[PDB]
Order: sequence, then C-alpha cells, then structure tokens
Amino acid sequence: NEHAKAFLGLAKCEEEVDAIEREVELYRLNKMKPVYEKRDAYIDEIAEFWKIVLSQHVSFANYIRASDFKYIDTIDKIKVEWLALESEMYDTRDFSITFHFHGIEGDFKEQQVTKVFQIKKGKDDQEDGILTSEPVPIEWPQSYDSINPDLIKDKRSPEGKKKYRQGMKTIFGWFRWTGLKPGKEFPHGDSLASLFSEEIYPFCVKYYAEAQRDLED
Amino acid sequence: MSDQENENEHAKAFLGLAKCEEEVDAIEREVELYRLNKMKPVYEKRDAYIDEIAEFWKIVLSQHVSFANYIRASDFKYIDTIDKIKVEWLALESEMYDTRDFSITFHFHGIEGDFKEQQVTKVFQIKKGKDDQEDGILTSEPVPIEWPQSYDSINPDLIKDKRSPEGKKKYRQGMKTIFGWFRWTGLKPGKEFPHGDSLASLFSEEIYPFCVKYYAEAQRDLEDEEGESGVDLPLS
Amino acid sequence: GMDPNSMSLNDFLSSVLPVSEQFEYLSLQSIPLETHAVVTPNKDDKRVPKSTIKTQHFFSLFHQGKVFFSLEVYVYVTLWDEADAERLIFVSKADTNGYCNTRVSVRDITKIILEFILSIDPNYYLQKVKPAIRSYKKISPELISAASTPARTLRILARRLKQSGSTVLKEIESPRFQQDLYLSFTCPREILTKICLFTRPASQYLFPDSSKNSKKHILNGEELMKWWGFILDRLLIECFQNDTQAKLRIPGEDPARVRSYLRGMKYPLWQVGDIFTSKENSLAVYNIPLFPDDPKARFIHQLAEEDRLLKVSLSSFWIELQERQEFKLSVTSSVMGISGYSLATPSLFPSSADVIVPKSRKQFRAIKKYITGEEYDTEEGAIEAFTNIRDFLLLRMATNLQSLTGKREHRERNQPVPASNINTLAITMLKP
Repeated sequence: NEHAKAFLGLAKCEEEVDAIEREVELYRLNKMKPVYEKRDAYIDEIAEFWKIVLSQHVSFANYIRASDFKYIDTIDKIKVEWLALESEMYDTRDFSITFHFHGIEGDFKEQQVTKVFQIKKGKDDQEDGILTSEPVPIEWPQSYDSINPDLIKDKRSPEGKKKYRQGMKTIFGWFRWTGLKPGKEFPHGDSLASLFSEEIYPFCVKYYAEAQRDLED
Repeated sequence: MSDQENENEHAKAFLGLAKCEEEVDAIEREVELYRLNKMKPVYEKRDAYIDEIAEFWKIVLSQHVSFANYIRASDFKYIDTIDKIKVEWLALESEMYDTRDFSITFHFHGIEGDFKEQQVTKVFQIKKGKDDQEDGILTSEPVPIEWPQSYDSINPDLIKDKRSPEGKKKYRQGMKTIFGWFRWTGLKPGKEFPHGDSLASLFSEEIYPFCVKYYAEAQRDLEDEEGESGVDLPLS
Repeated sequence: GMDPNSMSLNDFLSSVLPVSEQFEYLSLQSIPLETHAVVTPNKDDKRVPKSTIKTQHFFSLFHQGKVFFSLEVYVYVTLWDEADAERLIFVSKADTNGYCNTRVSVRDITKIILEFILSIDPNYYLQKVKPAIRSYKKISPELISAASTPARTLRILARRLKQSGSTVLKEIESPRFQQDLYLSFTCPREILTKICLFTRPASQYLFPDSSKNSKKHILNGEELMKWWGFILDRLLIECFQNDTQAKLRIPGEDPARVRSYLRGMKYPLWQVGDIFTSKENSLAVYNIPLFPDDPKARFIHQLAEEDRLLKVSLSSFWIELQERQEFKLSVTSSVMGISGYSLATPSLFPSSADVIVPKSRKQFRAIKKYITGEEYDTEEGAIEAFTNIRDFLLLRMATNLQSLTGKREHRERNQPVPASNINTLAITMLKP
C-alpha cells in the first residue's frame, strides 16, 4: 500500500511529463514564429532557393516521379504554419502548409495551394495517433491530364487503371491524399508531409548551404 | 540584374539567414532551459516514489540494452546494488554551464564482504576546444570510489606496476569496468574507460529521464515480451 | 520428440576438433517466432502460407579464454495449407577473429554445425511459437503486454497489489492461458530443405576490427566463395540425396567463368544459376527471399523506395545488384543455394546441452552483442568476449559455459573411425 501508492504516483508523474512535452513544444513553436518570418523574408530574396533545396533532398526525390520536377522547379514559396499556435485544440504536430508555384506559361498554372494535416486519434492503435488531411484543390499541368484523375475517362480500362495510378503517385496526387483510404492514395503521403514539417521547412537553409558546398566540389 | 547588385542582394540575405540561425540556436537553449526548470519539481516528486520501490534501479539497468555494452558483465553484481541515481543539471544553478552539463550521484547498497556501501558523485561539463567549433566535448575529473574486493587484481590503486607488461594488461581490464568509468575524464584518449562520454549521456539523456519506461517493460506478464513496445505492400 | 537421442551438438563438434584439446562453445537460440513470409507474396498466387516460423541459431567457439569463431544461421519453417511444408536454412555469416593459437579446421567446424542444424526435427520449432500478434482483448483480467503504456502498466501493478498483495497473476501459468498465448503446428520430419548463402567479403564482420589484427587472414571474394563452396559441396555429399539441386552464381560474371569454378566440386550436380522460382514473369520482387542483413533484401528495399519493384526482373536484378556500389560485391561476390531432401529423417529435438534459449529477444541480443559488439583490433577483445559470456551466463542464467574435448587426428587408424565408434555402441547398447 506504500508500494502501490508509489506506482500511482509515478503514473501521475509520467503524465505530468506528457503535459510538459506539449507545453515546451508550444513554447518553442512560438519563439520560432517570428524567426521563421524573418528568415522566410530573406529566403524570398533568393529566387531559386526552393528549386535548389528540393533537387538536393535525397528522400524527397524518392516520393515523387522524375517527371514532377518540371513543376517542383516552379515552387518559390513554402510556408508551414503550426496550427496548435492558432488553437489549443490541435496537436502540436498539426500544421498547414502553403506552396506557391510560378507555373509554366502554357502548361502549368501559377497558383497558391494550402493543405492541412492534423493528427487523428485511434482506438489503442494510435501511437500518438496518425496524420490525416483532406483533398485540397490544385490545377494539374496540361500535360498531366492524360493522368489527371478529375480528367480521366475510366479507371477500369487496363489503360485506365494504369494512368490513375501514375497520377496518384505524382506530387499532385499527394494533394488529394487524406490518409484515410489505404492503398488508394499517394504512397506515404504522411511521410512526405512530416518530411516538410520536420525536415525540409525547418532546415531548408542548411540544405541550401550543403547544396552549394556540393556544387563547388 | 547587375551581376554586382545581384551578388550583393544575396550577400545581404545570406547575412540575414546566418543572423537567423543564430536566433534559432539561442532559442534551442532557451527551450532547453525552459524544459529543465519545469522538470526539476517533477523529477523530485518522481524520485521520491522511486525510493519507495526497492530494486527499481537494479531492474531498470538490466532493462536498458546498450548500457550492458559499456561495462563488464561481471559489473552487474555491483550495478544490482545501486538504489539511487540523481542527476542535477548544472545550467540551472548557473548560466555559465552548457545545458548538457550535470552532476550525477549514485548510491550503492554494497555487498557483504565484497563491495562497500557508498555514495559517489561525478560531474560532466562540456569543454570547447580551441579552433574547433564542435559544440565542444563532455569531460569530467576522477571521483574516488572504493572498488569491490573481487576487483583487487584489476584495481588501479592495488596493481604494482602499470608499466610492466602484465601490470598494463590488468589495468586496461579494470578500465572497462564501471569503476574505471568513475576515473574517466575524457582528456586522455585511449588510456581511459572506453566511451565514458557515450555512457554519461546515456544516463543523462535516457536512463535517468526515462527510467520509469524501462521499469514498466520489465513488468510484462510474458517473459518473451519483456521488454518491447508494439516486408512490403507493393501495389498502390 | 520425448524419446532418447544419440547424436548431440557436443558430439558433432568434438568429432571435428583436435584430439585432446579443450574448447568451450556457445549455442544460442531464439524463441521461434511467427513472422512474415520469406518471399514477398503474389497478391494472386498459386498457394498462400498457413504460417511462417523463424528461429535464429548463433554459435561461438572459445579456446583458452578467448572467443575465435562465430556462425549466424536463421532457420525458417514454412507451412502451407495444401502444399505440404519446407525448411530453409539461411546461413547469414561465419567469421573468425584470428585469435586461436592452435590450428583447427574452421571449414569442418562450420560444416559440422550445419549438419547438426540439418539433423534437427522441424517440429522442434513448432511446439510453442511466439505469435506475431497476441490478442489480449479476449483475456480477463488485464494483462501487462508489449503495448501497455508505462502509466497503464503502473496502474495495473497498483490495482493488483491492492487486491492481491502481489503483482503476479497465477493465471498466466494456467493451462487456458498457455494454449491461447502460443501457437503450435505439426508437419512431416522429412521435408524439402533449402540452404541459402551470400558470400561477400564486406559481410564478414562478426568480429569488428579483426582486420586490424595481423594474425587474421582476411579472404577476398574469390577465396571466400571457394571456402564456402567446399563446405556446401561436402554437405551435399554427406547429407543430401544425389538428386539435390545445387546452384552457384556470381552476379555480373558470365556463366562460363562461374562454370569454371564448379569444376572443383566433388558433388556432381552443381549448376550455374540459383534455386529461386520463376513467378510473375521472373519479376525479382516475387522470387527473391528477404533475409536479415542480406544484400538481396537490401536492394529489394531500395527498389521498393524507387518504386521500381515492377521494373526489375531476376536476370536484371543480379546485374543491377553488382552495379550499385552501395551493396559492394566488388570482389567477385556470389550466391549459393541448395534444394532437396536429406538422407536421414531429422529426428532430433535439441536438449539443454545443445542450446540455450534466453528468456526474451532482449536477453538473446544482450548475450550475442557481447561477442559481435566487442572490438578485436587487439587480443584483449577476444578475452573480453569470453569473460563477459562466461560471466553473464553464470550470473543471469545460472549456467556455466559448456566444455568439450576434441577427438580427431590424422587417421592412421586400424579401422574407419565411423565403424569404430559404432562397435563401442554395439557393446554398450547390446551389453554382451
């Protein structure tokens, strides 16, 4: 009973710490907001910053088709916003992410697109929970309409089942990824997302430097 | 669009960016100090429950997989007598310490006729090396600890000639016990306890902080499940 | 099963070791685990596995207070519902550290440990099997399992104490629980047996930095391949039926070269190629077995990453595997495979003298790491390994490291030693 009292105490302790993780993570997220704005403003005076930074990332290239880079090269702003800052009802891991594309005159439309990702809870299989999104509208390259899902004739065709697949594997297919339709969506959409929120956006500068360290050589 | 103005706007931005990473760096520390302070009271609360539990440390240090690697298997006779581990972070006493800086205190219960009951404290501070922006390395100074009698033949204070061929073999053998680690300083590479620095961080970053996790894994009802937490899909 | 056995691991080893010389051995085994299928399945395929059982065997020998040899073998028993059953011995690695002072035949040691593993009744692994997933949703009261958070684990401990005065459930050891928490299967003793092996000098790392040690002779891809070939060769001769499939292949090398190496084999039916099937039009994904630390699997996982799983055939796979610097192979690395039936029906269920089975994966790893995580640039690591092994066994397992005396020599003997030991059996068993 002096022995059981203690197990309970520790269990309450273990949970104080959970609470402190979030409280710290928020603290950090707020200190970083201004600094990201300053930084992002400077990023913006470098005009091929994201082009460079995205061709040099090892994993990122793996998530998307070679063909996609035509369009990835037209990305010129990326802003991540941590939604837990806007409201205490989001996981500190929640964020929205906004891309601006310069488009390719006559093929790809210049556009700004935001996608949000929030953790959803499970029934004991959570592991913190899982990341999910909803489809956000983006306008596909005119080339890609051969594999644009909104623009395809029939999934069942043998041709038709192959194009929809190839299209869902593009960066654009990722834009309608939700994480709630297994084996029907862009592969590892959640991993690419976290990649942006945890690796690419927070350290893009470091990657741009490494990219230049690698061009000189 | 001048190659010169163009080159100058970039330098101005690059400068802005470096200035910005500095701010990030300062924030990391800020956040770490923030974290450490909110934990102090919570660690105290916890460690007091931990004392109400016997065999807590013995069990925990047997649950941690890598720890076993840093020491002689035979050291577990003595590791098993540990009933107290306190880590104190030194930056909380003074901003002149790295946030990675800490003193760690052990209590050994001792073993009848072999190992004396004792409390040892050992400090680990980061020192920065000249010309080396490495963040710096962890270092310590030797702390007196009374070796178990069974280790008399590899106790540095008992060996006759460290230099002789036999004497040197025995000294290196004691150097890879947990007691050799109490003597580790980090400033005599290849002549001390191996990876004393890795072990120290192990304690400060995992064993002490997460000890309750490791303890709970030793309480699974099936032997083959202690202590864990629980190929391809090629289509799309 | 529960009946006597005559051949033991101690026996196999002594037979192959120098007469009147002491050696300690460590035979370590994992708790047999229900696991994913060996070869990536085909969404629409001939036959689907009722179950797949994985067990690791790890061996070490020591002479005079120093470890000097190790062998890592995984055994897989695959059960089909309709299509019978087969066992596959994947030989992961065999290495030395070069700190054995007296001369021994490592080729023969390695051969004989494999014969021992061949002599093991498959059913031995099927008796009590850790499931891949245990469902605790059916069991009352609440258990502390792999997925329990530390806070829930502690609250359960607390509830148990207030109610019981103990944190142990007597219920675990009861018949109802033990049968629901493990799996059991059966199969024939005489089943198709495969052996798999990938020679690559870069795999030879059971003893880190043992290269640094002058005493150890490091083999090159070619020497290393031959070393193994000799051993597999002998297994075929001594252990398999003479209709057994024997394959060798050296990726990026042309078969006429390969064929020139098979020249030496005593065994008649060695062929260039491999023992893998030709499913989904020779697509590599569906024919390549994925083993631990094995180069084959590593590459497959890179394919998966570059979504090229549907774009590489088996033919293509060997050449690409050789082309990519990240997998090595450079010094003529090779792939050997065997498929067939052993001469003798494997009857043997290893005894406490044949194997040690640590209580969990963590404990198994801890022991094995005393050897594989030691540094061997100098002799002091071969001592450290032995000391930590002997000490750990006694301290945590109340076990002493097993000893044995070799009994083999340059045979000038009056009669063949196999026909000599049999006489001794006849007299002691038929007690005249």
